Amino acid sequence: MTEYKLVVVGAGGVGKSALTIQLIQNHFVDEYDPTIEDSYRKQVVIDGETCLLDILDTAGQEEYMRDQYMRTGEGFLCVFAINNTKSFEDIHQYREQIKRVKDSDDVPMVLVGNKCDLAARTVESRQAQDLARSYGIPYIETSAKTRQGVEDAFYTLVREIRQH
Ligand SMILES: Nc1nc2c(ncn2[C@@H]2O[C@H](COP(=O)(O)OP(=O)(O)NP(=O)(O)O)[C@@H](O)[C@H]2O)c(=O)[nH]1
Ligand SMILES: [Ca+2]
Ligand SMILES: [Ca+2]
Ligand SMILES: [Mg+2]
Ligand SMILES: [Mg+2]
Repeated sequence: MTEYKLVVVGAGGVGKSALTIQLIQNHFVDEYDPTIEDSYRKQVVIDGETCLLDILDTAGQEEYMRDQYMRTGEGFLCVFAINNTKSFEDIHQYREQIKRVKDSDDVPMVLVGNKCDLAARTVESRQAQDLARSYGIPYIETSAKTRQGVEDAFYTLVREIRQH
């Protein structure tokens, strides 16, 4: 019935779970409970096509078998937070991991700068645009808190999988 397997990766606390929960359940998770590995499914219409999204929400905390879960992914949301410079610097490492698990240099991906509602910005849009350009992928900013950009980020990833 047309299924897209999406995987959300990135450093601990950047908002991977909050983003996914906003997309699927339409509310903001205010508390921080570190994830091990969670799965969500939802039927949606994207550009006139009824499809099923299967979303894997992965651990960002080193302490919390991710590789095995990521293997099945068709597209990856690589998330950092715009007030967390280290999370941005670590994007390179997540992308390298994706390329290992997929054994390919051509994997559908979108770069996401989350927490754009916050004002303590240390990653400027232009820096992230440049990183995304070097990877040949789109950059999109989101806020799981306000819901701004959330649907756009996930639907953009579906549109990247369709170009593969
Ligand atoms: N202001 C604001 N807070 C956010 C946003 N997204 C997430 N948060 C907050 O940041 C904290 C961590 O969010 P969470 O979604 O659990 O992060 P995670 O990337 O899933 N963490 P982990 O890798 O450990 O599972 C929570 O307190 C959450 O409310 C956002 O867009 N804006
Ligand atoms: Ca809440
Ligand atoms: Ca491999
Ligand atoms: Mg989480
Ligand atoms: Mg600077």
